[PDB]
Amino acid sequence: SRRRHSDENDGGQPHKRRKTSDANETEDHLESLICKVGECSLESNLEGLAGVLEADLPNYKSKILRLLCTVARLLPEKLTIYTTLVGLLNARNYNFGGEFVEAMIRQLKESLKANNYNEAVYLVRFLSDLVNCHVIAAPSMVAMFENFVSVTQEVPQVRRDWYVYAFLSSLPWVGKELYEKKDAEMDRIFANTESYLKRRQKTHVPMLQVWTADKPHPQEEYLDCLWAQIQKLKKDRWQERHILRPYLAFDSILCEALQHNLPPFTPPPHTEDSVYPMPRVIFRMFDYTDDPEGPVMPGSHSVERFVIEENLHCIIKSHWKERKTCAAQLVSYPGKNKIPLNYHIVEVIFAELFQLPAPPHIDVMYTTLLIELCKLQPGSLPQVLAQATEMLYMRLDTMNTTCVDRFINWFSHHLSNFQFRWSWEDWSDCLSQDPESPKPKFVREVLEKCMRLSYHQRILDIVPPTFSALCPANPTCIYKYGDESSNSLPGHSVALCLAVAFKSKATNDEIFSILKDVPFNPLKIEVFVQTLLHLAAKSFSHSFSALAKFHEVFKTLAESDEGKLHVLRVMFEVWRNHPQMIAVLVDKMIRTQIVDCAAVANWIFSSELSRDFTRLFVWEILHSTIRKMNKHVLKIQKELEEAKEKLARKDGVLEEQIERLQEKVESAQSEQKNLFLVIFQRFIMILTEHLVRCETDGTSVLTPWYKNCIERLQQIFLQHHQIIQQYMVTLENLLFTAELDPHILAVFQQFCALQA
Amino acid sequence: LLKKSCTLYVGNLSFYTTEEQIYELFSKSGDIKKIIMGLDTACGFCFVEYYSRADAENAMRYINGTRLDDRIIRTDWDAG
Amino acid sequence: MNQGTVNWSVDDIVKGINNVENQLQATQAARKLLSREKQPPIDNIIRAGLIPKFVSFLGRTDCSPIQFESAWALTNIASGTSEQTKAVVDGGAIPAFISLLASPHAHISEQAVWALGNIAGDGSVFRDLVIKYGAVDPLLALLAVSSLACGYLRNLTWTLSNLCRNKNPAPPIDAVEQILPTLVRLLHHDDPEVLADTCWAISYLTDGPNERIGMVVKTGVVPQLVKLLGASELPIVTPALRAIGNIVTGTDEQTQVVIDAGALAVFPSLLTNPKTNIQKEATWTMSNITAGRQDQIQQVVNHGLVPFLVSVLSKADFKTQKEAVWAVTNYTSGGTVEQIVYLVHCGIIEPLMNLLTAKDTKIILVILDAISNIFQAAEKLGETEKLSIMIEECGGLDKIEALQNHENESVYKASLSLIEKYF
Repeated sequence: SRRRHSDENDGGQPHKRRKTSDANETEDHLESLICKVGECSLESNLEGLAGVLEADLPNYKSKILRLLCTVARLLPEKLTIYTTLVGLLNARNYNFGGEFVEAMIRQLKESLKANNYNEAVYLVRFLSDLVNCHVIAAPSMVAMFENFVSVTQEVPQVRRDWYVYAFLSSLPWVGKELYEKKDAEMDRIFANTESYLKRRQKTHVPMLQVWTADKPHPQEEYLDCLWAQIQKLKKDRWQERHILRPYLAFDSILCEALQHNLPPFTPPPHTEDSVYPMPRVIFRMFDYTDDPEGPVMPGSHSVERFVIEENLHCIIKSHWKERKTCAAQLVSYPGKNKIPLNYHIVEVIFAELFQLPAPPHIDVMYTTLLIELCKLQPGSLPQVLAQATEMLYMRLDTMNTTCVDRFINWFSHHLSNFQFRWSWEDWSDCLSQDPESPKPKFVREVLEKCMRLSYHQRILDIVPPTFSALCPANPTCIYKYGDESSNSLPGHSVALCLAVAFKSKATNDEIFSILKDVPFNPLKIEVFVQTLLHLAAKSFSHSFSALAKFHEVFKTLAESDEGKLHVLRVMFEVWRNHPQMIAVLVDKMIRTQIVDCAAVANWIFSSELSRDFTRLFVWEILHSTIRKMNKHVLKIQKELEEAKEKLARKDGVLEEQIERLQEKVESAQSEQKNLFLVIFQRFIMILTEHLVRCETDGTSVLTPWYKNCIERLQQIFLQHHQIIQQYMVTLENLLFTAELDPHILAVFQQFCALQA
Repeated sequence: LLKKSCTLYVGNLSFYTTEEQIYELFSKSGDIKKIIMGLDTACGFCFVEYYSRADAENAMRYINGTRLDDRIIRTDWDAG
Repeated sequence: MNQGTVNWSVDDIVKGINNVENQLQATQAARKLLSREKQPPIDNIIRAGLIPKFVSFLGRTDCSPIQFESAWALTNIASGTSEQTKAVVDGGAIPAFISLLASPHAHISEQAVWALGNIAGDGSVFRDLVIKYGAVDPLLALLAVSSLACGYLRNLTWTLSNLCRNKNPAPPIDAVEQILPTLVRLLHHDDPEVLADTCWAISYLTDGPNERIGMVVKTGVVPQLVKLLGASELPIVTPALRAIGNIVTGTDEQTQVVIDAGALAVFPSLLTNPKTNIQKEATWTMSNITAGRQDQIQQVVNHGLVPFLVSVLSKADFKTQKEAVWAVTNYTSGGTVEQIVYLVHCGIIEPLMNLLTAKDTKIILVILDAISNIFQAAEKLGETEKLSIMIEECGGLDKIEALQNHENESVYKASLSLIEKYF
C-alpha cells in the first residue's frame, strides 16, 4: 500500500557549494566607487558608474541606497556630483529613484529628531539639486519649503532660524527652478521669510561678533547676510557663476526620464529634548581690492561667496583628521570660473579659528593646516597668509579678547616654526601707545609666547632694540630672604635654617620640626614656600621634585582654604617673572590636592593678581583649572555609566559601588557648580565696583580694563556654555537678576540667546 | 598596548631643546602629565605622558611633524 | 608579474606562503584561484602540500585577514569531489573550523559554518564525523536569541540541513532532538532562501522509519509545513511537499495529523498545478493518504478529491498517472463498499481501463489488482454482473483479455483469474 519515494533522488540539491563571489568585499568596492567618483573626465566616469551600479541592483538594491544616502550626508562638498549619479540611476531605473526619495526623506526625519541639524541641511540641499535632474517635481519641493518657513509662525527662536536657513541655503541650487514653475508663490513665500527676519531679535550679535567695528568689513549675522545674498541673486535673475552642474552635460538622458514627488513633510514638533544650532556670524575680512593681482573676489553679498566658504568648510570637516589630505583636497578645489582660492582657503581657516563660541575643531589643528598649505603652495599661499596677518593686526582695536587669544597663540606657534622670522618694525605704531590698549598688549603677549617656546635672550635678538621695551622680563625668581641685607626681616634666621636643610636633603619630619620656630601661621608658609621654590628654581623638574618630596608639608599648611590661598599668593610673589612656571605649579598643586579650584578662583580675583589681572597667563590658568574640573566630573559620570552597564554575591558588591559612585558624581557636580558660581560672584563684584566708581567719579566706563574684563566674563559663557546652561535657575535667581547693572546683566542675556 | 597608551616618544630634537619648551608646546594638544628628557648631557629626545589618549592622538596629528628649534619633531606611540 | 592577486602561478603561491604580508597575498591568491568561474585548479593546489599550511593560517589567532582568506580557500577545495574533500579532512581541518566559529569576526565564523557544511554535506561518514566533533552545540549556539544578518543566516540553515541529509546511517538521533527545535523557529522565519533550506532539512529527517518521522511530528511543525505548500515561491513548495509526502508514508496516526493540518484542502490546487513535477508528488502523497484507515479515506472523499484523481488519471501524463493509479488501488483496498460504489460512480472504470496497455507490466498488475478490489466490493452487493457489463461496454474486457497473451507470467495468471471469476 504505502510506498517510499520513487527514484533514488532526495531533492536534487548541492551536496557541496562553492563560493564564486562575495558580498562584503563587493560592498567595499561599490562604496569605493560611490566615493572615489570625481577624483578620465567627470561626465565620463559618472556615466560609467551609472550602469555599473545598475548591474548590481538586482542583488544590492537596498545596499546601494545605503551608500548614496550616506555619501549625501557626509560629502556635501560634492553634492552635485552625486545628484547626477542619482539622476542617471533615475533615468535608467524609475522605481529606483522613488526608492531613494522615500529613503532620503526617512533618513532626514531621523537626523532631525536626533538633533543633527547640520547633517539635516546637507540632505535638504540634496533633495533640492535633485530637482535639477528631473528626479523630483518642482511643486512637491516648494511644498516642503512651504512647511519650512511655516515654522516661523509656530517655541525658541533658534528653531525657526534653522528652517528658514535650511530653506534659503538651498536656493542657490534649486532657486532657478523653483522661481520658474511657481514664481507666483515664490515671492509670496519670500514675503513671509522677509518679515520674520526683521521680526527676529539680533541680541546675540554683540557676543558672537569677532570685530565690533563697522569698517572695512562688518561682521554680519549669519542670516541677515545670507538673505541679502539671496536678494542680489533674485535680482541677478537667479543667475549664478560658480556651482558646477554636471547634469547640464546630460540634458539628453535626463529630460527623457520622469520625476517623483516629495511626501508632505511635517517638521518634528519642538520638545525639551531637541537641541538646535547656535546662531552664527559670517566672518569677513577680504574683498576684491585685497587681491588686485588675481581673479576678482566674489562679493560679500554674492551667493557664490556663500558656496565657496561652505564647500571649503565642509572639506575641512571631512579631512580634518589628516592635515596632509585636508590641505591637498583643499587646494584642488573645483569651480565654474577662476577665483582667489588662496584668499578663501585662508579666510575660511580663520573663519573657524576665530568662530565664536568655539571652533569646530581643536585650536592646534589650524596651525598645522595653514603650515601644510605653505608647503603645497610655496610661492602663492604664504604671501596671502602674511597679508592676512597684517590685516588682522591693524584691526585689533575692536577685536574680541577671546579671538585675540587664539591669534596670539597661532601667530607665535607659527613663528616658532620658521625661525621666528617676522618684520617687526611693521608694528612700530605700538611703541607709542598705552600699554593697556590692544596692539601694544598683543605684541607683548606674543613675544611672551615666543619666549616660552624658545627662551628669553633668543627673543631679545630677533626684535629691534626699540622693541626690547616690550620683551618679557628676565624670567628669574625673587627670593625675599636673598643675599639682601634685609636681616631685620621676620623669621630671617629660620629661613636660613631651612636653607641648609634642603641643601643637604631634609626629611619631611625634619622640615616640620624647624617650622616650630615661627611666630594657621602666615609667616610659617612665607618661609617654607619661599625657600623651597628658590632652591629648586634651576628648572621645572627640580620644582616638581619639590612639590613632590615635601607634599605632606604643603598639605598641612594649605589645609584650610585661607591657608591654601596664602600658598598661591607666596608662590606668585616668587615667580611673578616666569608666568609659565606659575601655570604648571598651579596645575600640579590641584592634581595633588595641595590646593583646589575654589581656592584658585579667588586667588585669580585677588589683589596680588589685580596688577596682571589683564595679562594672558591669568586666564590660561583659569580656563585650564575649570577644564580639569570638567574632565573630572565627566570621568566619574563615565565611570558610573560603565558600572551600570557592567550590571547586566557579585550583584550586591557591584550595586554597592554603584551607589557610592553616584554620590561621588553628585559631589563632583557640586564642587563644579560652586566653582562656576564663585567665578561670577567675583566678576559681578569687580565689575559692579568699576561701574559704581566711574559712574560716580564722573569718568567714562569703557576702559581698557573694563573691556579686557567684560569679555573675560563673556568668555566664561562661550567656552563653557553646555555646562552653564545647567545653572540657569540658580543664576537667574541669585547672581544675574533684574537688579544687576544693565552692562553686566546684558552679558548674560546675550548668553541666553545662543540656544533660546 | 599602543592601542591604549597615553605617552609619546619624541625624537629628532635639538640637543639644546629644554623641558620647558617641550612643555609649552605639547601642552597645546591637551594637559600633560610627565616629561622625561634623554641623557647618557642631552641626547635629543624625550617621553611625553598625557592623561587621556584623545590628547595623545592630537599630538600625533598636529604637534607631530611640525618644526621646533629649527628641527622637525618626530613622535611615535610608546608602551609606557 | 601578476596583476594584483589575480591569476597567480601555482609556483608563486607556494613561495609566498613559505613575512606575513606575503603569506596573506598568497593565501588570497589561492582564494581567487579556488573561486574562479571555470575549472578551478583544485588538484594542483592539493599536490603542493598547501592544505596543511592553510590549516595553520586558521590558527592565526592574531592575523585575522589570513584566517578568512584561508577558510575561503579550503571551503572551495572541500567543494570538489569526495577525494578532494577527504584531503581537507585528513589535514585535521575539521577540528579547526569548529574552532573558527568562536571568532568575533562576522566574516570568519560565517565562513567556517559554510566550510563545515561542505565537509559534512559530503557523505554520511563526514556528516557523523563532524557531528562527533561536537559541532552541533556551537552551530546551534550561533542561533541563540532576527535581527541577525540575512546572508549569514542562510549559510547556517544550509549547513544544518547538510547535518541531516543522506542515509546509511541516518544522522544521530540525539543530534536531531537538539537540532529539530532550532529548525522549528527557523520554519517560522520570513526569508524564502532560509525557509527553503528549512523544509529540505525537515524532509531529510522525515526520510526514514516511523521513529524519525515521529520525532518530526511530535515537534509540531506539521501545521506549518502545510502553510507553505500554498506559498508562491516554488522553491518553498517542493521542499515542503516532500517533507509532507514523506510524513504520510508512516503510521495512520501520523497521517491523521497532516490531514488535520489542512492538507486535504491544498491538494486540489496542488494537483491542477501547471508544474508537472508538482503533480507527481501531489498525487503520490494522495496514495499514502488513501492507504490509511477507512474514515481517513472517507475524508479524502469529503473534500471532493476523488473527482480530481480521475482527471489526474484521465488527462495527466504518465508518471502522474502511475501515482494516481496506486492512489486508486489503495483506495479500493482499505476503502468501504459504499465508498467503492462512489468511486465507480465517479467513472473510475474507463479511465482505469485505458491504461491496460502501458509498457510497465508492474502498473498493469496493479490495475488488475484494483479491478479485483472493486469486484469483491461488488460481490457483497450482489451486483457482480452489473459491474462486468460496464467493463465490457467500454472496451475494457478486450484490454483485460489482450493480457491473456502477454509475456509476463504474472500478468497472465492475474488477467486470467479475473476473466474466470467474473466472466
